[PDB]
Amino acid sequence: SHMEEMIRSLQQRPEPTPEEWDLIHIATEAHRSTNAQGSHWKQRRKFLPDDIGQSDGDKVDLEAFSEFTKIITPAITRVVDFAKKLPMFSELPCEDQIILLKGCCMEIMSLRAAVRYDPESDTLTLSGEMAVKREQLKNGGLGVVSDAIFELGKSLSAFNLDDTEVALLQAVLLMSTDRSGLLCVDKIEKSQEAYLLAFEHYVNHRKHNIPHFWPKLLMKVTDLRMIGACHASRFLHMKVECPTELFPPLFLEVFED
Ligand SMILES: CC(C)c1cc(Oc2c(Cl)cc(-n3nc(N)c(=O)[nH]c3=O)cc2Cl)n[nH]c1=O
Repeated sequence: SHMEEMIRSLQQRPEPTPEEWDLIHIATEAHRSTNAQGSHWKQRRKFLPDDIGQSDGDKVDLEAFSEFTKIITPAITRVVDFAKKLPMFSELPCEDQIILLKGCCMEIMSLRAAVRYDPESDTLTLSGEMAVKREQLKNGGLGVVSDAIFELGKSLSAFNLDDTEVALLQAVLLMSTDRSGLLCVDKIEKSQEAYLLAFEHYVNHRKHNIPHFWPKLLMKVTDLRMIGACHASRFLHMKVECPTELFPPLFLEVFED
């Protein structure tokens, strides 16, 4: 950290262009509208009871699993609905839309839960409705991914992210070419770079009193990708241990193969 304050004073921190403010407002309203309770979630959230996810070495609590899979079909649907509201997504072929959602769905869901972290109760709130402790989400299926989402939630309290920063982060996660099978690779790659640049410029506009904010927020993309990859491993475990009848059709569609 030699000459850090001057180097910081010397960086170019451009605001968003008129064309970038189009993406930002559209994305922000796509997020807000598909995060319905997002205004009033803290005021009217039901805590999942203390007996539900309580206490071999890695068996799933089916009562807790059942409570999560009851709400998950709307949760997945909120993500699909978010993607549909972005212009560069809806134009894509059907096979690409599927691949992009299969890749990012848990990444987005986890981000949304983590921004609803409450330091007071040590709880995440899921889909604006269901407040859960770490132990409950762990034993209900997620295992170590529970610990990872909570650790992300705690670390994002400092970042004071608004609806726009969350929205653009979701858009960056959605428009990744890291998945196999995509036809329209260039149109997606070009869309991501447009969101990334718009996002950096909005972060410049916000002026957080936090050193290296933008690099630090980019490290959270890696955290979310690790959540997504690790969840794929847990979903196999869930499919082995939990009865099939507890998996909704949309849940199976998004996370199999
Ligand atoms: C245990 C297992 C069945 C499981 C649980 C699980 O829990 C969550 C759920 Cl049901 C929903 C969200 N979520 N989704 C949104 N679209 C949203 O706006 N807000 C939000 O909180 C997040 C999480 Cl972590 N996710 N995947 C899983 O496989």
